[PDB]
Amino acid sequence: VLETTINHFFSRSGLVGVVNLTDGTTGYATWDIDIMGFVQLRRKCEMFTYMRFNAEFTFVTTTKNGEARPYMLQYMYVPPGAPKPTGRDAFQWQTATNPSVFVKLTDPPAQVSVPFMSPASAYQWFYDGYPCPNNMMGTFAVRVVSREASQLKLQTRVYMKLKHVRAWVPRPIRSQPYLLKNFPNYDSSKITNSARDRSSIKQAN
Amino acid sequence: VLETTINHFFSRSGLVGVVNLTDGTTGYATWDIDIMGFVQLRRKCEMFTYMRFNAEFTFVTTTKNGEARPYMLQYMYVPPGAPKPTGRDAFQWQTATNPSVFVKLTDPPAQVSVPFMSPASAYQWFYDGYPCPNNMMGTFAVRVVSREASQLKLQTRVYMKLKHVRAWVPRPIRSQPYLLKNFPNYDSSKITNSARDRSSIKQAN
Amino acid sequence: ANIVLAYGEWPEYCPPTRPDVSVNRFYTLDSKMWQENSTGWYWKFPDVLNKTGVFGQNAQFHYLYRSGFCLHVQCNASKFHQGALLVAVIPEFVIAGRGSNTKPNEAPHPGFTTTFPGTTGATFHDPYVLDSGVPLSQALIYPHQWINLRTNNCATVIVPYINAVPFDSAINHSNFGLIVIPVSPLKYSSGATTAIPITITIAPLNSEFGGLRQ
Amino acid sequence: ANIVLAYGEWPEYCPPTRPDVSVNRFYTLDSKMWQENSTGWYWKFPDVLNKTGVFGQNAQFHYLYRSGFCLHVQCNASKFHQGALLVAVIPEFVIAGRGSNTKPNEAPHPGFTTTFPGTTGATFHDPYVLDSGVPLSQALIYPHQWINLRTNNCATVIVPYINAVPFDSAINHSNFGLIVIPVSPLKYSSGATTAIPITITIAPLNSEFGGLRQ
Amino acid sequence: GIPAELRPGTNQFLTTDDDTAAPILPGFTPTPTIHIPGEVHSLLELCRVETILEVNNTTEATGLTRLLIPVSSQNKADELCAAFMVDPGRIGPWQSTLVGQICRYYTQWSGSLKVTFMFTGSFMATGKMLVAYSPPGSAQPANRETAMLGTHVIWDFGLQSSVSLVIPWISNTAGVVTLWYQTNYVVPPETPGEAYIIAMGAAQDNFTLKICKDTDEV
Amino acid sequence: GIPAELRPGTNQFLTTDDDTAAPILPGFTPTPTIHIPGEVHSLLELCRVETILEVNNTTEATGLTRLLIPVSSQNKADELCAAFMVDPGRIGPWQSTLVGQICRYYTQWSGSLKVTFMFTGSFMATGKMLVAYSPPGSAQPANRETAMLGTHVIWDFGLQSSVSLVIPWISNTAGVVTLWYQTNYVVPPETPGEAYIIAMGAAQDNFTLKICKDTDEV
Amino acid sequence: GIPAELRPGTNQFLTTDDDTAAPILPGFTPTPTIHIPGEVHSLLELCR
Repeated sequence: VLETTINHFFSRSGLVGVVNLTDGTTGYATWDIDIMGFVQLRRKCEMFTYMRFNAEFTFVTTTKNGEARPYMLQYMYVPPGAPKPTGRDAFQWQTATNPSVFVKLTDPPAQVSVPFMSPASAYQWFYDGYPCPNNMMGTFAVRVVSREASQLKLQTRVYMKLKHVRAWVPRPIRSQPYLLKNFPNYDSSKITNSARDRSSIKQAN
Repeated sequence: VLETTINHFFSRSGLVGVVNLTDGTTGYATWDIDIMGFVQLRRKCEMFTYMRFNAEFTFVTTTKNGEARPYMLQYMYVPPGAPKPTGRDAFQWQTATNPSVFVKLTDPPAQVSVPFMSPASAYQWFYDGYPCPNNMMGTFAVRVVSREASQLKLQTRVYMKLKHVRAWVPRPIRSQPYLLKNFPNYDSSKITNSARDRSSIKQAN
Repeated sequence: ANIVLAYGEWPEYCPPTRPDVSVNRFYTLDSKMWQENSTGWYWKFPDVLNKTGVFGQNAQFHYLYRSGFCLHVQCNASKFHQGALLVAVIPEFVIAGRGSNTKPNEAPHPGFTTTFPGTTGATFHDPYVLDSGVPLSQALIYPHQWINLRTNNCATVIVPYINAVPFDSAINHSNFGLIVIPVSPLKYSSGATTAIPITITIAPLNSEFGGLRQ
Repeated sequence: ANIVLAYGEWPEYCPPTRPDVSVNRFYTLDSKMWQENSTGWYWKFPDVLNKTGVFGQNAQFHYLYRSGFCLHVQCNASKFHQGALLVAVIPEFVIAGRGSNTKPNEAPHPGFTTTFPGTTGATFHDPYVLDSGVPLSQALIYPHQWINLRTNNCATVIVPYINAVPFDSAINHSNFGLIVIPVSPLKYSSGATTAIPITITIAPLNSEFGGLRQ
Repeated sequence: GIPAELRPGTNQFLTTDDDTAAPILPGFTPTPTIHIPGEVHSLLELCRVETILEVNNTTEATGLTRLLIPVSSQNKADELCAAFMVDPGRIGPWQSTLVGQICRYYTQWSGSLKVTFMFTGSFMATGKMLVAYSPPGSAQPANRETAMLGTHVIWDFGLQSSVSLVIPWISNTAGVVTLWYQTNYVVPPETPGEAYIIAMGAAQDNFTLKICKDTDEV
Repeated sequence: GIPAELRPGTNQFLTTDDDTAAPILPGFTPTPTIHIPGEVHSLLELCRVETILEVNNTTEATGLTRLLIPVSSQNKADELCAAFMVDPGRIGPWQSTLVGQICRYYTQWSGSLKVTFMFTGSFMATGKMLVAYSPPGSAQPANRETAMLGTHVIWDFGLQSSVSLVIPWISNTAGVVTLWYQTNYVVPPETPGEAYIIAMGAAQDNFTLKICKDTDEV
Repeated sequence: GIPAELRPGTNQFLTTDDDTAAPILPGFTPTPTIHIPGEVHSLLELCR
């Protein structure tokens, strides 16, 4: 009776986003935090109307082939409202109010915690009305700390875990396939039935 | 009087399985958890009819020659019922409900703990009847986390330790050699006697 | 009669003006004509009564709004008709767009007359997916009643204020939607009335207005 | 008489129907004819009485089963015969296959008439290894008695329900087996009876049935 | 400077580890919570709600008419009307309900169930039905008097309008619920001789779930 | 941020280490235990059970007849019948018993033993036997009156049917148990003049085991 | 010699971390404070 609580239903790590770095030829790599990314956690968070949770973010950065050389890396959390960095050596990296994490490739993966950062009392993704740009959750830039330009292409994996999650106003589970990222657009034609067909109604197929 | 308890009789680490990785050309390597693998712990667990225990799994991964280069490795525990991964970059690796461990080759060996995961009250290997696919215990996939394909062949050793072990309904110790893995098939011909021969019954050989 | 209280909570005040005289009256909408080939109807509530009398005047010229509702859905048919309706309230009922385009600047989106129907409601196009990609077979998770034409003819739903913020605009944000769906179609013998009415009355329980911006 | 209680526990109920009238009766199987060149016999118990009367009818048309047993093995010989029997119960007695093949799809496996003999039992092929690859010299670890034809002629074993699950199917899973083995062979002078009978009676103590699927 | 040693398991990232992390914003107090009605605490609150089964999932059926069991008056008696399985975690009628979609995230389930029928028909039309549960291990019954010996309810249309059949116990070879025309569908003139039955299904307080797994609808 | 230092023994994987590990499934409650009869707690409960010795382990013997000591009537008196060693952790008759198979997993054993004989023969046949223990350091006795001075029991067939000889103390040059025809195997007519003796052996409450080691039967 | 394990987050430099640092001058007592008028405690005193 403990594996059925909402906290246990949501609290578990798992891939939430793949970021590609090149360091040629843009140098840096941004990533907007959204939990609606994959179609596996989107189906679990569209089951509830309101949610409230803290997040644990884990950064696992590998190289192209796989070998890890000891280079410094800067991760930068951009809170909602702050401007995103525009270049590899812009002034948004040196801003003291953007919390940064300095970690090497040979070190264990990075791990940070992000609290509830919405001006309302809980997150919501189904917003029936017109302004939902209310829950931005931040941004996560990453670059290679170095004076000159390095010659490696990296590959970062952001694993998200949810903690202290509370849910309100449950709603049914979506059966139709997805078409967009921010809209529940289904297809009018080719509506998939929620139950596989059988031969007759008087059987046990 | 402490080295004779069942808990001390079973609780000790020891090789339980050798897994070969190639990363060419299948990329990954699976391994189904079974304690009946070697003929040294099989003879100790066929002494009892019912058993109940937790497991500690230790992953010692070396290279072909022996040198350890700092590459990331993903171990993945597939609970009973979940589908096994089919490829090196399949979607079973990104499943959040398959607990993964990310560890490097230069790091200390990996160590995890698996609880009692059977729907009955205790494990049993001697099942007299017809359905014993009841105690699957899981699976353990392993792959090399990397964007591109690496060029190394690894060699993993899974050392299992038993803990909190309880035994029920003891049974005699098997004297005949083994022929299969899941069946107690002996040989009708060439039945080995349980006592070495001597010259006469009236001697002390 | 059997009254369904939405989520087991009564609508209460904020722990703003309180009319209490002309806003606690039964606004009766026009009757909908349910027929054999009908699909269903839905209403968005904080914009269903934005053009009707005292509530509309006091909700258009204000800026903050908070109220619950008391819904009464009568469905008066004869003793020879048969069928069944499902009447349910849905918090944050987002109307989906029907199309087969994956480009964000080319995929279809519902218009203003579809998302906000007004005091005349709107009809479903695909009631099997609630026009939201979500099946109505499990739409019983919401506060709901059945109007079975052999048992009763009325339904009543007292719904509180369901929102993450204590105050919100009554024009640019519909709080929840009402949906009536004929799960079992209407049948009748020849000579009977070929279309039966559905009447809806609304009582704005515990209304609060703020920010008199005229 | 000396009664052996299996593992020091009495068969009790589940802390399901209880017949208590026609199922607590002594089912007597046919007598087995023990001779000089005999090897032994074994019986699988929840399928030895699946064709006999009230217990068989109430165990074939149900789905869940839980009961203990009271075994009585009489072995009546003269005062001039000599020999010894070992009578023992074995929980989860798996019949092994006799062969020299290591291929899983070519190695031999015992048939249905060997694993589940029925009410007529089955004879051992190699009693030195209990037809399981395990020696009978240490088969005294089970609840057992000796029937020595110079001391006594009867044995009695009260065995409880030994299983990891509180309920199980009485058709697709034999709970335990009974094994009678003539460790010391039968000898007699000329003119005596060349074959001596062995009689078995069974009492299903504390039976419980569930799931009347007819 | 206390002495310490590093044991195996060092520098590993376990996915299901319950370990604290360093907060990015310290001292940041979030927005205080307000009373939002309808908070859920476990998933067992979502399984205990009745939900329309899709028992008419055969072909040549449109979108909504898959949720209805048709009953007619030109339909002789002592004859079958419908039949469906009981196991929720399996493809069939229990795939459109909510307990079936919830019990797919978990690999084991146990406990009792509840199947509720509702007759959408005219007020002047009466008649009886035989609802019959047959436990696991038995096949679908072939006669009405064979089903009358199993678990059965004689549910008439005149007095009652909604019968309920409790499924005693199901584990994770499933049990079959059949529905038989028993007497007739008698009807007065000027009244349609064709009605429907809506079938719904939910769990009970005994229903428990365990050993999670990602679903496979996506 | 407490100061700390790493001592030798860091980052090593000791096999016999009693160290906790991170659980893969946290919060997962397993299936509750039920009362299964016959739980074992130590291996000393497995050594204290009588077990048939294979004293007839010579050649030209079939499978089962290796467990029996033959006694005949054409067998003169004041003469030897059988003899075997006492040490369980050694190749011989004590290899087919359970205490011998258990004491092979451990490298040291101590305490007393118990050897129980059982006469499988006719009821009308009587006669005596001399069971004789000779302690370690002494060879096998050559005469019956030499064995009668050691440890001895005069066990007859008429009154008793099963004698028991306790072995006082054995360490880990082993001690010899002999069995002598003393008077005869007298038998009336119409009764076979050939019977058997089943020899069994077990440990006592003094028996203790220590210093484990993998066996060598495999 | 207590057993210990290193979890993720090891050897990282978090900017907003509330962690103590080793003092360069230990035992150095600074100049004692005097009463300077006009001390501010929050920025809400500057907005009013």
